[PDB]
Amino acid sequence: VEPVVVIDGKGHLVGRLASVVAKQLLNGQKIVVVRAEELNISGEFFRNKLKYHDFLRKATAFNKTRGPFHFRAPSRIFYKALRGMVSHKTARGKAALERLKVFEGIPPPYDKKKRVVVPQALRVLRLKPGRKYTTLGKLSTSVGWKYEDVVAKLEAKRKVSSAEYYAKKRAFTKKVASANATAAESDVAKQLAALGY
Amino acid sequence: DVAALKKTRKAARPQKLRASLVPGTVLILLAGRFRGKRVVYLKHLEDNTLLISGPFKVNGVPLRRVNARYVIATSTKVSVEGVNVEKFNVEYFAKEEIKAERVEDQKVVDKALIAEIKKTPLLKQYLSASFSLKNGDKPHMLKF
Amino acid sequence: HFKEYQVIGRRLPTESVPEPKLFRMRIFASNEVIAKSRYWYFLQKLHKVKKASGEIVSINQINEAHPTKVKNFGVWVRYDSRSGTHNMYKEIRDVSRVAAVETLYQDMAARHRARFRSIHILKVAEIEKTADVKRQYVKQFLTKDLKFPLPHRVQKSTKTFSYKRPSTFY
Amino acid sequence: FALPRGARTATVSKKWAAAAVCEKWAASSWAKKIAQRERRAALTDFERFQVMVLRKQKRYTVKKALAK
Amino acid sequence: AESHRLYVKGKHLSYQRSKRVNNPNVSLIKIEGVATPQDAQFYLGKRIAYVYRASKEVRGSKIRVMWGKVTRTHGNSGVVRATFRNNLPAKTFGASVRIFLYPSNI
RNA sequence: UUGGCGGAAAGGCCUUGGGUGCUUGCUGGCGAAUUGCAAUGUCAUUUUGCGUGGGGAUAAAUCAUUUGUAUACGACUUAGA
RNA sequence: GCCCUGAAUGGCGCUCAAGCGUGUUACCUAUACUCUACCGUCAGGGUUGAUAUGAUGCCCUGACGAGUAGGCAGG
RNA sequence: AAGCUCGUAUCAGUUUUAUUAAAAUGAAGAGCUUUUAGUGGGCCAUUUUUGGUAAGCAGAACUGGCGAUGCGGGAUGAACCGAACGUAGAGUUAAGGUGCCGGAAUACACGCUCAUCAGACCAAAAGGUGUUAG
RNA sequence: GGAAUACUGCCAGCUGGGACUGAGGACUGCGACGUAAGUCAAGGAUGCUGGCAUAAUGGUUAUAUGCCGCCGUCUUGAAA
Repeated sequence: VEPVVVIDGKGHLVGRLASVVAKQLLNGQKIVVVRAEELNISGEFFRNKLKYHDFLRKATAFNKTRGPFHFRAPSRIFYKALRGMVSHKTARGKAALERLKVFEGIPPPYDKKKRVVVPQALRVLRLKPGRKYTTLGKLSTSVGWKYEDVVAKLEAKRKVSSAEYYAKKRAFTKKVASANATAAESDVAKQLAALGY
Repeated sequence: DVAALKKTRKAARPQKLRASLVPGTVLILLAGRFRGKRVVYLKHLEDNTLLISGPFKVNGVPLRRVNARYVIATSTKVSVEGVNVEKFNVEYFAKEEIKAERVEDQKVVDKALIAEIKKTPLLKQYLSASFSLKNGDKPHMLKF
Repeated sequence: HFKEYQVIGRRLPTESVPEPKLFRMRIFASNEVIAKSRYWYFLQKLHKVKKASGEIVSINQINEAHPTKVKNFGVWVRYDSRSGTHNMYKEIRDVSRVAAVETLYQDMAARHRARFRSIHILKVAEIEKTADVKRQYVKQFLTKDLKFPLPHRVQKSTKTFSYKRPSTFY
Repeated sequence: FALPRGARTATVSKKWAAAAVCEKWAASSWAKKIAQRERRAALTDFERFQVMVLRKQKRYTVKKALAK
Repeated sequence: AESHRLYVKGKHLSYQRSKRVNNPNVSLIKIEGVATPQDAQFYLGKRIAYVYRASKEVRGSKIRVMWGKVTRTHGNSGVVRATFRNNLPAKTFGASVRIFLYPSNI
């Protein structure tokens, strides 16, 4: 329905978000993920942090370079989870992965475009109340990520100047509502209500 | 030597037209030269095709034969009782530049049909607008 | 959805002993066929008469008289497990006996891993008077003007995407 | 609306009618939205076309009012 | 009008298949707006056309079309089985397809 | 054409001014055809060449000589009209 | 009933589970099964005051069809 | 493989009295010679079961799967689950599954667990101010 | 005190939509409708049409896409 879907990873589960996005990728739908650094994983910090180290151990017994290497960026962590859910090493899998983009925060021009969320992957709607959860930001920093401060610092600048845009939009909508409200009850407006509009 | 065919047991019984297809019903063409154009149903022909008119003066659709399966029948019915359509038949469309007789019949049928259309407001405008789907539309939900 | 059946067997009669005791019991089952099998199984555990010499005199469904009144049900259950069968008593608040007994099987399977074949329902009786209920979790619902919310409600989304960032409020 | 615990069908109907919940229910946005969605489904193609004409006419007046 | 589309657009998911073996003779088509098999019942029997562009002009046109029909519903998520005169090349998984409204019965 | 904002991948986003088309906001005058009962019935996207017409700038590296802060052999670092 | 010590899931992955125990509905499939098209084997039956295809021929009906050593028949 | 006799009171890897009649089901595939290629490995599981000391299990025999064997599932896998195969079109299923790879419901209902490699894969009798129902 | 409604089972009840098959090749027969003449959905598809007269669908092959997947003999319980 949307040529390019932008998904906000904040408050989502990596496994649920990755699985949902993975199927869409195989279906030809292009998807972009933003604010990956704010993505969350179930369980308290120790379990998530401990499991990441265990995976790092089995990289390669003899030579890490002649094998896999560990990406510290939160986006790569999500990409690794999504990569395992796609038939990599194949033309269909490789082509599907090319339709996916992941960035920390909301780099432009996506900042000026609407972003959606997946209702069936939100932590609020999936995790039991009162249970502990882990955030990729702390996990990524604990494993050597050196850009958490930069992302947080410039993300506030993203948060700023957006409320101003909404503030102008909110005032503009107020004028539209007043213009629409006064125009209501007219002959055309009254007839429209009959047809449900 | 040649062998004759066995005596087949089949009857070409008249087509059982669907209930939604009634004369004077506003049709929508799904394919062909006038695909998407809104049309008025006039008469059922002998060859199972439907005799239809735009009318021609309104949207330029002339008297044509159209298949019932390539048409969506709406619930908007315009009076067609006053229009005589007995002249048109299968032989009328036997082709092989516009024939003079075709133009004369088109205007005669249009004259009676135009007056009926003029009754309901916006009906003339409605028939002059080609139907097309829009984002979020769902034919199975859209009532017709 | 089980059904309540009444099954009577009378150890098919022999000369000089007409009309035997006609043992009577009530069995809950999904269908008549299942009810008949359970009746034979229970007999062999209590009455040494076997299915070969037994007979089913009649079987009729017992529908709840008033499937609108909310009734507190006291149930005594005997169930088998890794250890010998243990006597058990539970209280269930439900509209009808058939509905109440159904929840017991789910609870037994969850909290005791017991199943239908290993559970023997001894008796189901209504708690006709209040303050006779012993379990705390049943007295919980008897308080006057009992009002409680349903916090953190979740709406099952139909589409795969949502632009509203839905709230769980109720 | 007020109702005694365990009220029978007759009692519920009596209290239901007295409270006029149906009248109050309809006079709300939540109930109105349900009717609006149902109304939009029954709109015939001819009726749908009329909405476009009416909507455009309203747009002209609404936009004409603005910018002044 | 800006829009002239008279067909319902959909995406070809994949062929009917088991875990290992696949059946190219049957294709699975996803129709936009369909959520349950009951809604998909309307689309049964509708003509399915796949449109792709070829550099070499054939018969005066560079556009080539493959025709098919909607056969039966598939799964519980509105998926519908599809068949064509010639099966799809298997390179169009996720590609858009055109589902026409004819033959109509409304 | 005035002015402003956007450096995260800004490569875009907004406003003063007048110019020129449409305006289905409303009412009118003509053409649609023979694509013959449908054939996606051809209406976009990235790249390139040959052509004109109007603009702009109009150089370097290697080999060679030579050299050692280098050099197993390659390779690499110096200097020149 | 479930959890840690009581010694050292296929992957992606998951926690009101996408784990555990039970029940209630929808669906994917095997060369399996139900209907139909074709090749051959068997079995049954028609066949002449014979039809040019010639009775080793022209037909109608039902079932069957895996396979090593080995045997038979047709090419 | 031929012949003979006989289409069937000819029997059956089938169900019950009796001290082998007969009653049900299935079938024309029943009987006598005459002669004639290949065949002597067995493995796994079940059962009667004797023997025994750290152990395991060994061993006598019986009944099934393989041994000559494709197909779907078991992520791959002797001997596991269903299913005994001419070439094709249509539909329903066996076992397995329905978050992606992977075709199918991020279905419903009731409970259950925070595990610092949980859970989905016998040394455990007991310990734990862990949890839940008796 | 009387009505339904739910569940089960029946209809040699009605009514649509979708998917594959069109096998046989002059009548012989079993049936239905009609007073009859005759007709029929009754021992297997018939009735019209639109483009191909630029004559192609299609046949062989290079590549690509979705899935599947070293030989001849001989051991043992298969693999070895």
